[PDB]
Amino acid sequence: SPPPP
Amino acid sequence: YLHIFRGLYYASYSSPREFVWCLGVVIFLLMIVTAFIGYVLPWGQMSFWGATVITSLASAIPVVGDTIVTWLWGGFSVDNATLNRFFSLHYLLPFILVGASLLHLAALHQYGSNNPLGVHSEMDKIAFYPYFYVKDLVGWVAFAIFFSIWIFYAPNVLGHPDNYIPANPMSTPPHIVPEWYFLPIYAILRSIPDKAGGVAAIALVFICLLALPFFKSMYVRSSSFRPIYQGMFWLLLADCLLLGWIGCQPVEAPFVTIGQISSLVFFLFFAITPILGRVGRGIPNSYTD
Amino acid sequence: MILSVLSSLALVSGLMVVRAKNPVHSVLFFILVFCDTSGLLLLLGLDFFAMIFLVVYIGAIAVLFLFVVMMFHIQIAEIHEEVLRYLPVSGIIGLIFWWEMFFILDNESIPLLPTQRNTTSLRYTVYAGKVRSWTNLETLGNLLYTYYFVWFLVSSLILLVAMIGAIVLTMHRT
Amino acid sequence: RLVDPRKNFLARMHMKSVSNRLRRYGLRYDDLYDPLYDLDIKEALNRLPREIVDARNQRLMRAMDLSMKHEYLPDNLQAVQTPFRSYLQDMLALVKRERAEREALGALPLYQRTIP
Amino acid sequence: VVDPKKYLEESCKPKCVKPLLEYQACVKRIQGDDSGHKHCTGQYFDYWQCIDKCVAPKLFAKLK
Amino acid sequence: MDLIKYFTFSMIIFILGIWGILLNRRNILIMLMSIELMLLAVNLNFLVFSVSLDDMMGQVFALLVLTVAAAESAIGLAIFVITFRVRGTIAVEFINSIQG
Amino acid sequence: GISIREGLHYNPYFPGGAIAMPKMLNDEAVEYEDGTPATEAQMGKDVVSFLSWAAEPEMEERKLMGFKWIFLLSLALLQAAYYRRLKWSVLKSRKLVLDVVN
Amino acid sequence: RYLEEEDGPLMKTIKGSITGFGAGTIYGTILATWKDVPRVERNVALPGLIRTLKMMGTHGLTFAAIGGVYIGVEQLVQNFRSKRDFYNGAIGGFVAGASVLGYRARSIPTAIAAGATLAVTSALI
Amino acid sequence: ADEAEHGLECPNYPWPHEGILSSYDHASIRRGHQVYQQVC
Amino acid sequence: VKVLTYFGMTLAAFAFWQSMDKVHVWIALHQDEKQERMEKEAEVRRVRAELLRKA
Amino acid sequence: EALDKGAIEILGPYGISYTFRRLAERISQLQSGFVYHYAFAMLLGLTLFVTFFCMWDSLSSWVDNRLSFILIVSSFYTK
Ligand SMILES: CCCCCCCCCCCCCCCCCC(=O)OC[C@H](COP(=O)([O-])OCC(O)COP(=O)([O-])OC[C@@H](COC(=O)CCCCCCCCCCCCCCCCC)OC(=O)CCCCCCCCCCCCCCCCC)OC(=O)CCCCCCCCCCCCCCCCC
Ligand SMILES: CCCCCCCCCCCCCCCCCC(=O)OC[C@H](COP(=O)([O-])OCC(O)COP(=O)([O-])OC[C@@H](COC(=O)CCCCCCCCCCCCCCCCC)OC(=O)CCCCCCCCCCCCCCCCC)OC(=O)CCCCCCCCCCCCCCCCC
Ligand SMILES: CCCCCCCCCCCCCCCCCC(=O)O[C@@H](COC(=O)CCCCCCCCCCCCCCC)COP(=O)(O)OC[C@H](O)CO
Ligand SMILES: CCCCCCCCCCCCCCCCCC(=O)O[C@@H](COC(=O)CCCCCCCCCCCCCCC)COP(=O)(O)OC[C@H](O)CO
Ligand SMILES: CCCCCCCCCCCCCCCCCC(=O)O[C@@H](COC(=O)CCCCCCCCCCCCCCC)COP(=O)(O)OC[C@H](O)CO
Ligand code: HEM
Ligand code: HEM
Ligand SMILES: COC1=C(OC)C(=O)C(C/C=C(\C)CC/C=C(/C)CC/C=C(\C)CC/C=C(\C)CCC=C(C)C)=C(C)C1=O
Ligand SMILES: COC1=C(OC)C(=O)C(C/C=C(\C)CC/C=C(\C)CC/C=C(/C)CC/C=C(\C)CCC=C(C)C)=C(C)C1=O
Repeated sequence: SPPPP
Repeated sequence: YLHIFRGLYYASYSSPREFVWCLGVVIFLLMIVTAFIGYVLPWGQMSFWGATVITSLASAIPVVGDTIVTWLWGGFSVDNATLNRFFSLHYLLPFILVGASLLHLAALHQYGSNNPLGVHSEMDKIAFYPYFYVKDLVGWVAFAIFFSIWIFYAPNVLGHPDNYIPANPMSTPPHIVPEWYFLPIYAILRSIPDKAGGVAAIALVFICLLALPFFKSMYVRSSSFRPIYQGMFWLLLADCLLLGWIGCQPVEAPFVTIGQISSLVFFLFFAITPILGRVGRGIPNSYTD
Repeated sequence: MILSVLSSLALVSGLMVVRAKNPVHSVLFFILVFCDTSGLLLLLGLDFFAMIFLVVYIGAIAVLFLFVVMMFHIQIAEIHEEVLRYLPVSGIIGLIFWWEMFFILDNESIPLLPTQRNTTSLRYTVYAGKVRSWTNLETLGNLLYTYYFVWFLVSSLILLVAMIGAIVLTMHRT
Repeated sequence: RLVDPRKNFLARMHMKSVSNRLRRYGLRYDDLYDPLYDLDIKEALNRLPREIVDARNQRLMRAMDLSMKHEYLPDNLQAVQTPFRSYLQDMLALVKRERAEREALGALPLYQRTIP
Repeated sequence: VVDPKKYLEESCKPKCVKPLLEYQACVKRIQGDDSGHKHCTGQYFDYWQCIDKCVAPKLFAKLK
Repeated sequence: MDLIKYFTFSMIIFILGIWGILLNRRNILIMLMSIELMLLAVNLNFLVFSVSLDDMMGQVFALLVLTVAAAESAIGLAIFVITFRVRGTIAVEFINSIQG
Repeated sequence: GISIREGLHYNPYFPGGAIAMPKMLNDEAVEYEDGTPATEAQMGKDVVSFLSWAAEPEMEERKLMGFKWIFLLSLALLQAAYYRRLKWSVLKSRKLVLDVVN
Repeated sequence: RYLEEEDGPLMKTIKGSITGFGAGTIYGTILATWKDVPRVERNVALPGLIRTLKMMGTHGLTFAAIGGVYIGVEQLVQNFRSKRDFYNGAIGGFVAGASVLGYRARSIPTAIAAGATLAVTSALI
Repeated sequence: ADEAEHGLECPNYPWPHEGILSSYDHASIRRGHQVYQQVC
Repeated sequence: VKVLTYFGMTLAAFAFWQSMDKVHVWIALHQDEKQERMEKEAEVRRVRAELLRKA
Repeated sequence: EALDKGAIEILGPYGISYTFRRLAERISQLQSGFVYHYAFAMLLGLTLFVTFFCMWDSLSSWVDNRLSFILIVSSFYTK
């Protein structure tokens, strides 16, 4: 999953 | 042509390389004139009749068109004066082409080359020699094989047998066409059922080519990230190939309608690209992460 | 038009035979198909065959099927399957059969196009055959037992085989 | 709105196509914005923090390396990419608003493009 | 002796029966004048295009 | 148009039987029912032809074919019954042990 | 239904079908020094061979040159590909480590 | 014995690609219907249809490739070489078999087998 | 008119000088030259 | 099925049979052209057979 | 080693035995034990019969016999 902003 | 279509696919005409594209357009005009007057020199049937029509093009101007035609001829018809002046021009124009190409290259090195991603490239640049030297050498040898195939085994396939007949000012051949590389312009010319309209469409082709870099566009260059423009690119390529094929056909049904529609599509490319840029300016605000 | 109605009823009822999830329902639709067939037979003037299709197909054969299927108490899990993935294979096989086999008579039996003229007046009547008309029943009975009696008796042998087989395969005497 | 992917399925397919293309290279959509295209982009880039610009330049170098090698990012690095995570559009809009304000009051522009 | 091209042209006819029959039908249909404008050039051309195509691969083998 | 309409009726019945074979891979009772549908369609074909041709042979054979259909259904349902009795189920996975 | 005016001869190959040339390749119109039977087809083929040589007398030299130099240039193309890839391998096989993730 | 045609090598190749897509679609339909459905797909209809259509398309694609490349190479051999025999067409059979069936099979061993087989068939023709 | 204007198309003949390694047939050239000087 | 579903299927089938009627009319109307095509092809085949038998 | 026990064995008894074993293996699997497969085969054979032996009139315009038998064999090399 992409890292949180 | 392959060069111009690389430039169209990667949007190499866009800022800051507008001057590069404009110099290229000037170069294309010089190439066309040079090749045409060169084709007149053998003085075959094709040469004489093509020279007749191209010098006649100036008659589209209402008041001074005839005087320009007769000044270009050096007389009341295409004759020895036309051939002799066309020879001098043919020796001269190649040197102007060399100078224009040098200016083209200098304009391109102002900012450097565009790339297939269309992005800023300052972080990953390498020296021309030897890497792109050896890559261009691969290209040079492949081109040599291609050219040699044409020279040694099919030397006359890209030409018409009519030019092996000496010029006869009395009889126009039943089929009268320029070289293949002029055929799309031929088709655009003949798609207009009007002298002045045809000449104006020929001029409008180069007007659109020159105005292309100055359209307010989106900030994305490469077709690799522009699906709609990419598709429009592959439609324009098909349309240009169709215009070339149509130019080789006699002026009769169904080819008049097909030529008209193809010319319209060709101009629609240049009409639609600015709309695409204006609309796509809003993409980063509408496609949120 | 009437044949369009009966054929539409037969088409829908047959699809229900082959597509109903419950087999008892399939047997009942089968019975509707035989009723429609009997209607067609009445249109052909074959009233004996029209009645016999009711007596034998519905009255005896379908009753046998219903007795057997009802006592089986089939659960749908044992016979369920999705048929969406058969649409293509049925499409080719059906089409090929459709294109060949609904139109096989067209070249041999070309239809008479109905015109805007009364052709009914060109019907020629022979009264000689109308003095003593035969029913379908007596026309069939004139032939079954004398000129084609061997086939009749072989059919009897077939029925005897059915009786023997039914006993030998299923009988469990208390 | 016809550009909104939440309403137009054509816009949704467009966005998905662009996102897949960007993900293959590890690039963000804002990475496609070049400081040589417009002087306003150059100004906005200069106003951003060093860390943002450093990450942009690193992503550009990685993408150029992949492009040179004819290879895409491994699928595991593709799973963690954020193609439309924005860092530039707000700054660029602010820069454009400031330039419009300067022009509306008759002031000289703060920067100009050189004539090529 | 006898020219091989004509002999081959006659021997290639069974491969060109359909254009030949169509040309014959056209000739029959225009045996009436109608101001001398009817003709059978297209059918003639179809028949001879088939005959020439049949003859060409085999002519040069009999020539020296 | 009468004869083409009578023939296509029987023809749709025959095609329906074929489709019932094709669509019922887990349901062999319906497969038997589809076979009866085909037999009914053939019987109808004989009767229609008898009228069209003004000939009695189609009618004699139709009656005999009805006898065959009856015997066929009787024996087939007996075999179904004994298969079910042996297995306790009619599912097709319990009648696939002979193979190769 | 096609008529030809006097002084012209029908020939479907000629555009328009009416040519001012009369038929000249009549059987045995020439005599051959090698005893080749001079049928119309034979003389047609021979005269076309002569005309084709006349139009392109350099053809044999051209084809020999073409075969030789296309073969040599193909070898050169293989060498050029090897050269380019040798010079570029240090770049194409390089391992690049950067801080950035997304 | 063979004078019922109008020919045209480009038409030959195009029509061969179409017959091959005809025959591959039917073949994929038959293959898809013969097989069972996965146990996790017994209660759902759509994915079975999707898989059947995918098999149809894949087999149409590969059979069109064979049916086009075969005639294309066959005609491109009897045009440049300008001869008619079973040798032209055996080369086409070999290249079609090798190329397509080894792209699908992902095995050089199998390509040379498929090309060999396809030649003996065209040769027996 | 329509088709006669362009004429009938010529077939393709297997000329001995056709092929990437095919020469002229020089005896045929000599025979053709005698045909030329005697008829053409 | 629902009773209304059966009725609607029956209506669709009725439409199908009327369409089939139109198809049969079309096929009947084209008997003459098919005969003409058969005759022209028979003439072509007979001419080819007679010509090839000449040799 | 390269010939007698090598190439001649592979394009001979060793290879032949291998292939005919794999093919007998595949043909045996078609006798799947499912009555539905056997009915489907009969339907397919009936459809083939009608298609090839009566509906091959117009076909010949698009179709050739060469391609017919090629695609047949080519089917063996699937999956
Ligand atoms: C102007 C007047 C206005 C006032 C009058 C209005 C009157 C009202 C309208 C009439 C009724 C229409 C509405 C029907 C009921 C809808 C309401 C409802 O609740 O339905 C629930 C229903 C749920 O199903 P269910 O009844 O509860 O049963 C559940 C279980 O299945 C039960 O289990 P089961 O075991 O009993 O059954 C197993 C299986 C049974 O399996 C099946 O039945 C198969 C389903 C697919 C049927 C395929 C076509 C069959 C019809 C034959 C057509 C010709 C075939 C030719 C093929 C051979 C050729 C080779 O179940 C199913 O699969 C159910 C599927 C039902 C879908 C039916 C779709 C029919 C096809 C329609 C095609 C339309 C094309 C039009 C043109 C046609 C070409 C001419 O869902 C639906 O809404 C579908 C029905 C609606 C469509 C069907 C009616 C179509 C009629 C179209 C109008 C006529 C047009 C032509 C006019 C011609 C004029 C000249
Ligand atoms: C000039 C003529 C004028 C005619 C005027 C009349 C026109 C009537 C138009 C009606 C259409 C509009 C309907 C509007 C909606 C009505 C409201 C409503 O539906 O509520 C009703 C409501 C059920 O409605 P629903 O909500 O749709 O529920 C349906 C299922 O529950 C759903 O549950 P499921 O999904 O699980 O389905 C299971 C299945 C149940 O399983 C089944 O198998 C259904 C039964 C089918 C076979 C049963 C008969 C075979 C069994 C042997 C019976 C004895 C045979 C010998 C005696 C009879 C032979 C003459 O249910 C069905 O499939 C029902 C489908 C019905 C198909 C059979 C009826 C059509 C027969 C052909 C009629 C021909 C004329 C009409 C067409 C004209 C041309 C267009 O309750 C009732 O129907 C009352 C029950 C009384 C019905 C009596 C009908 C006659 C029964 C005795 C005769 C049996 C043979 C049939 C005639 C044979 C002729 C030779
Ligand atoms: C991709 C590699 C690098 C780039 C090279 C490009 C090569 C791809 C092909 C490009 C298109 C080639 C030109 C397309 C049209 C040519 C065909 C044509 O116009 O017809 C001519 C015919 O075209 C040819 O003959 C093709 C010749 C190709 C050269 C093949 C000879 C090879 C010699 C060396 C062998 C190389 C082996 C390399 C091994 C490593 C004329 O025919 P003719 O009947 O009038 O004359 C008969 C005589 O044979 C021709 O002179
Ligand atoms: C010479 C001029 C021609 C004139 C043409 C007349 C007017 C038509 C102008 C439109 C151009 C026609 C071609 C446009 C379609 C191109 C094909 C396409 O874009 O489809 C993409 C699919 O996604 C889409 O783009 C569909 C979007 C539909 C349009 C929605 C409009 C809203 C977006 C507006 C943005 C405007 C600016 C966009 C800049 C790109 C491709 O997906 P993919 O390549 O990423 O991967 C899928 C494929 O299977 C594998 O390659
Ligand atoms: C009918 C004539 C046939 C021969 C024609 C001449 C030769 C043509 C070229 C060769 C064709 C066959 C190519 C075979 C390639 C090798 C395939 C292979 O993998 O070999 C296996 C053995 O199979 C063969 O070699 C095939 C033998 C074919 C011999 C002939 C076939 C049967 C012929 C007779 C029946 C048909 C008669 C028709 C008559 C017209 C080895 O098994 P493995 O599992 O150990 O392989 C592992 C692999 O190496 C990777 O590790
Ligand atoms: C005699 C004709 C020409 C010559 C010798 C020439 C030369 C060059 C060279 C050497 C380059 C850099 C390397 C490359 O990109 O390939 C270049 C780039 C370029 N040329 Fe030309 N050119 C010519 C014609 C044209 C024409 C006709 C056009 C357009 C109408 C054009 C537009 C461009 C553009 C836009 C670039 C930038 C490419 C990029 O950065 O991606 N040129 N040219
Ligand atoms: C074997 C001997 C000859 C050969 C090979 C030959 C060749 C040719 C060729 C190639 C043409 C060009 C046709 C065209 O324009 O398409 C031609 C035309 C012509 N030939 Fe000859 N020629 C021969 C003998 C003759 C002779 C003997 C005469 C006169 C007696 C003649 C008179 C003409 C004329 C008048 C034309 C032009 C006809 C027209 O344009 O309508 N030729 N010939
Ligand atoms: C059947 O018809 C046709 C042809 O025929 C076969 C053709 O070929 C072409 C091909 C021509 C094209 C595409 C355009 C040619 C364009 C130009 C601009 C050439 C015109 C220039 C000429 C004649 C020489 C320029 C003269 C100069 C500069 C005078 C010098 C004076 C001073 C230095 C003071 C077309 C369109 C055509 O439709
Ligand atoms: C090992 O991988 C796999 C395959 O590979 C073999 C498969 O495809 C199949 C099985 C699928 C197939 C082959 C369905 C096709 C069946 C047909 C054609 C039914 C016909 C009956 C039989 C037994 C074949 C005999 C038919 C012949 C010889 C043609 C008719 C006869 C004449 C020439 C007149 C499966 C499951 C599979 O997993």
